[PDB]
Amino acid sequence: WWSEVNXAEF
Amino acid sequence: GSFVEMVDNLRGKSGQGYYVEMTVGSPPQTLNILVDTGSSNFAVGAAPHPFLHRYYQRQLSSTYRDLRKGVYVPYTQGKWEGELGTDLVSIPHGPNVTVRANIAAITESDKFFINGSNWEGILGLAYAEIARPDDSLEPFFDSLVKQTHVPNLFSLQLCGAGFPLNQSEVLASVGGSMIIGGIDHSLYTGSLWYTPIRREWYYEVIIVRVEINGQDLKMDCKEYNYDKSIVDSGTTNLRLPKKVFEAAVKSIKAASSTEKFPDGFWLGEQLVCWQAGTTPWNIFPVISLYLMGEVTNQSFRITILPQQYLRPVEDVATSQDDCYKFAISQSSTGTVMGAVIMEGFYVVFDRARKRIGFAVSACHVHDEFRTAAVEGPFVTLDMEDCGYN
Repeated sequence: WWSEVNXAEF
Repeated sequence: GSFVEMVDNLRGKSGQGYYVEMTVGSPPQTLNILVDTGSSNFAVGAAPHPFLHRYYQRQLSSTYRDLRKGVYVPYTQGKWEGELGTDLVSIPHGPNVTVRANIAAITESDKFFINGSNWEGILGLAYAEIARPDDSLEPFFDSLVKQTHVPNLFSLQLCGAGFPLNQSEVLASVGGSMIIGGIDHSLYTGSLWYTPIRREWYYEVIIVRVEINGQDLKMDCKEYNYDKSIVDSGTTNLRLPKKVFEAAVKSIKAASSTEKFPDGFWLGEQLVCWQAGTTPWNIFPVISLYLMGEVTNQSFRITILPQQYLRPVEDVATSQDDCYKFAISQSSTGTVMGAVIMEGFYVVFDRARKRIGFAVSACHVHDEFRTAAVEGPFVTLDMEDCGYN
């Protein structure tokens, strides 16, 4: 169920 | 400093992001916004979506301004497409100001919104250089500073619980603080150590040495910043360049070898569980990252515990076990000091003096035997050489 955020490509 | 008004204005957890309440438009439309130091666009869901309980309705805002310009933002994971405009924005538990800011109304998205996260938009707090469509789109914080006289800096105290939180608990608990325009001494202990922001795009820094339980990883330091090294509240894990990740894992496995874990655990593919209250924290090593200091040939280190890099996750499997996921992973885009790392410290983004400060967080998770730490100074030479070009 474990979510994970990985926020910009440049 | 002392900004009680903004203390405890964040909610969330490392796996889903930390968010702050904001209002946009006229009359005010309340939306929860994810705090993201790894990007530079302010955007909000603006159309129905399965994971949004509310969204920005431009047609209901009398002060909305259409900039007639499309925008697209891709992230390491997730992306969205939207339409640019501006509107009035306020932060209920932030400085008492109202600013007209650029806003990307999200019309389409893929793997961006997260089920159960309770946030509906994102606040990119990094520099214009990386804003989309280009650096002429002034980021929210730049507009806040230009339009108000709020000091050009903000600080973050992200608080990890050290255990899994269910939906109601995440809603009803305080996830931390975002102090806008200042530093609040009640959020940390010991002193603040500053490292320089190498370039104003991402919040880029330079790591000059890595230790696992005091043992030097001993790699060419350019490898630790291979490509770049950034601080990103919008990234759950401590992410490391592939070579550093392999060396680091080899060393952590060796320190914890009295217990064996499946390969999947180390790849962040599966959880490890221990019977209630018996997680053997002591067998896992502390990890120290040394950062370039503000003084020539001087560095300092921040040390985190397994309570920071082993992320608590619920065991849907019915039991009273304490379960965790390994929250260090490889990156092909450089080092990312994510939430897992920020949960151990109070982090000051001193944009004015182009530096990032670290102090031990007053809410970090630890045990009776070990605590996270921020220590200095250390005499380190040729550090600028650690930077990748």
